[PDB]
Amino acid sequence: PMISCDMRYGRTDEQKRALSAGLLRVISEATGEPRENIFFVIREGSGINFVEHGEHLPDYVP
Amino acid sequence: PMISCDMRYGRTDEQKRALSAGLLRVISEATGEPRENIFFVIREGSGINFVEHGEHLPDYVPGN
Amino acid sequence: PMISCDMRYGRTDEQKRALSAGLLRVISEATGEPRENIFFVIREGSGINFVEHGEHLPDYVP
Amino acid sequence: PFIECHIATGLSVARKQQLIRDVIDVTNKSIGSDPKIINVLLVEHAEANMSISGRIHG
Amino acid sequence: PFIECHIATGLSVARKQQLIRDVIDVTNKSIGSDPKIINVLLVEHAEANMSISGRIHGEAA
Amino acid sequence: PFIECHIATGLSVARKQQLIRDVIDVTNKSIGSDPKIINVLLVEHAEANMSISGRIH
Repeated sequence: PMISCDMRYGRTDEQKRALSAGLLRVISEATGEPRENIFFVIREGSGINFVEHGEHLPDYVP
Repeated sequence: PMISCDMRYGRTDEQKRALSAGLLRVISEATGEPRENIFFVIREGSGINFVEHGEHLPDYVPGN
Repeated sequence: PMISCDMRYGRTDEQKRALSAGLLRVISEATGEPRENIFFVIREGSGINFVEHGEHLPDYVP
Repeated sequence: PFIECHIATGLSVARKQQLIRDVIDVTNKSIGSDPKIINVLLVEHAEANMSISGRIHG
Repeated sequence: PFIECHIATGLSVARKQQLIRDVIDVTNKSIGSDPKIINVLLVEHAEANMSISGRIHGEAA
Repeated sequence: PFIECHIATGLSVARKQQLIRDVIDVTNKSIGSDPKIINVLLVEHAEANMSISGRIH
């Protein structure tokens, strides 16, 4: 499986490792694929690059 | 709906706001979904990261 | 056709130019489309943003 | 620029063609891009396979 | 965040819905994102259309 | 690297697998990635869903 996550810059390495652990677990549960099988990429951007609920986002402050 | 735009880094915030306004409007009209239901992300890169008409691009320079 | 490649920062312009030449060639061959009709984008990120064989990658060192 | 639009299934070919034209136009009028370098991909999905704002379909 | 999950065809519709629920939950738990700003797309592909770690027919290239 | 290829529907299963093989091969030769860290996804689209250089099918 391949997973991508687009989100604002600013998350810590700790938060990113927690995110990948959670996502790999849920994909493995659903598909039967082992974590070694399950590629993940985070694509980061400035706040102005994201529009949610009709509005551009501020930069993410940790 | 979800929309993404890959383009070179260097556009202004105002330009990004124009682009999002237009795209949300057109997608809303086509999908019958309110603007609030349409996620949009711009993904920025260097010029060398883009190959258009079989040639790599220079970095974008605001004017130009 | 449209091609994307997600990978870590650090590849040289020369490497990116070899990569695009090759991908455009193989996609052209398979689809019958001229190289000029094949868009390609490389999307770069930090090492922490990539999970490969179940582990987050270090920042790329050429 | 390359614009990817993920939408629910159901649009006719003609409505899809119009959407692509409208995306090209909006892009040209917002950032100045020549239509001849604007690329658009429409990707259609089942509603069951999409969640906006954490919503679970049904 | 916008999470796109590329997986092989085969899950039941109900299992697809549980997967999306699960993705929202672990994203919220790990990075704190309000479920209202979490967007998820499940994209299903023929196994033949996917290569993980260079494998085709289950064998590395 | 994770390489996603968006092409028109029409190719046979064997031809798609050969294309994935060639993508792996060119990636390995050009940037030196071990085939074991190359991931490829081929995604197929109706022609009416794709526009290159502002062209309408």
